[PDB]
Amino acid sequence: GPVWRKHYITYRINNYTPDMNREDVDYAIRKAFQVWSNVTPLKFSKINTGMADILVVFARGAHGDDHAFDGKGGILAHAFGPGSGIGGDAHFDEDEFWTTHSGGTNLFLTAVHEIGHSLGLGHSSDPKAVMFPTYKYVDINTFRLSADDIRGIQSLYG
Ligand SMILES: O=C(CN(CCO)S(=O)(=O)c1ccc(-c2ccccc2)cc1)NO
Ligand SMILES: [Ca+2]
Ligand SMILES: [Ca+2]
Ligand SMILES: [Ca+2]
Ligand SMILES: [Zn+2]
Ligand SMILES: [Zn+2]
Repeated sequence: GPVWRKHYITYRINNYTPDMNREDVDYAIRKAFQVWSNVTPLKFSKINTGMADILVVFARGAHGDDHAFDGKGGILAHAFGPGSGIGGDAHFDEDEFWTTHSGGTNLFLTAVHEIGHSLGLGHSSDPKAVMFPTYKYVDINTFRLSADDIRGIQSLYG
């Protein structure tokens, strides 16, 4: 399916979850993009105004696309594959409790998975892969993509 056909990609944080400090939201999303630019030719930059390639949004329940959220638990987030408009956007369910650590749902780890979809990756059947479609906390300070994530992204870029 689709990929970004350019190397400089922008993101914008539309709004901030009250679950976290603002600077911690910024850092979690920045670190999550860095996971992917570590293993591709892509470069990611945060913009504070205008149209981004990837718009990062916190929202709950029905929020203007055809992918309504479901309250606490269940669906944690979703993202759209590369393309114009909503393409690339990553939406995080505000009914979850986002954190920097092992409590609640860790924003960084979730954003790594969603940004994988924003770049064109699907799900992996390997439980070790960040693209495996079940959230599990792992220590974020030593986090690494699996071999499967690496082969997957490198099949699309680089
Ligand atoms: O894949 C999904 C939707 N979800 C899976 C079932 O449809 S989910 O439950 O919201 C979800 C979202 C993220 C993760 C995830 C988060 C961090 C690391 C690994 C997986 C797993 C499930 N969105 O990307
Ligand atoms: Ca939910
Ligand atoms: Ca977009
Ligand atoms: Ca919340
Ligand atoms: Zn959505
Ligand atoms: Zn997913």
